[PDB]
Amino acid sequence: SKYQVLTVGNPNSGKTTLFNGLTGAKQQVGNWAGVTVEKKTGSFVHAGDEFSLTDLPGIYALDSGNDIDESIASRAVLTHPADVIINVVDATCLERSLYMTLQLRELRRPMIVVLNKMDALKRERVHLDLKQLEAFLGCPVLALSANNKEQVRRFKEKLHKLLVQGIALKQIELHYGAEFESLIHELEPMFAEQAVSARALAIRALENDRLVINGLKEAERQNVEQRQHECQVDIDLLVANVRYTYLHELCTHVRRT
Ligand SMILES: Nc1nc2c(ncn2[C@@H]2O[C@H](COP(=O)(O)OP(=O)(O)O)[C@@H](O)[C@H]2O)c(=O)[nH]1
Repeated sequence: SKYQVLTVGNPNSGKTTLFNGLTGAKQQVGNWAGVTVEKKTGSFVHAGDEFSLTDLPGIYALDSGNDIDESIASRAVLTHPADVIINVVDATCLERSLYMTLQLRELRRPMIVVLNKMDALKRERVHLDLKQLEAFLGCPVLALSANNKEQVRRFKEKLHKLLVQGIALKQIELHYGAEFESLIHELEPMFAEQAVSARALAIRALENDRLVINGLKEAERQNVEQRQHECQVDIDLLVANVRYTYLHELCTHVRRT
């Protein structure tokens, strides 16, 4: 079998180190289609199957129509083939890193969260309840130190097994309030029959994600910008408050000193 993998995370998560650990010398650098941003790909073989990896440039959030990397990441997460998205997270910086994790989880594409730098976490005497973390995120969570070649080889076994099983998702109970949820419900029908959850596309449209908006006909686009004006409060602040509230609750149940 040939499996397609996308790797994504904040800058300084250890993504390059993990990528190198997985692929070694079998890496290439080219360009993302349409632009001049470098595109890194790699591969490895494990137990007879091929794993084709595409790295995404490090970003802290998906595109929200503000102000190139965020646009490339949004494009790939919405439209690039992948049997699984690997979200690399710095375990010592959970509240900030898991912001993009929640945006990725809303898409409902198969994904796993890799908590990196568990060795750095141990030095701080912090313990993470990984079963609780899996419960809050609704996707598999694997923990490691990507600077450890043995843990990366074990990760390959676990990743291969998950890909063969198929990844079981429980979608996140993120509720944005009666008002915003009514706007989501209003837009969802125009985003049906797409490769990604219609709910997630409606939220991204309201967040003004350029990859979503750019594909809309003028009348669709007008309907989106109308529902944006219907929101009594600032959408970017609204969705951040909802996401960071959830993450505060997550960290209270997962993180112990
Ligand atoms: N303590 C620790 N540091 C790590 C680990 N993986 C990466 N790092 C360090 O994190 C920093 C950034 O790693 P890098 O792979 O370049 O991050 P990237 O920007 O996400 O690609 C580097 O100093 C790495 O050596 C790990 O498992 N444990």
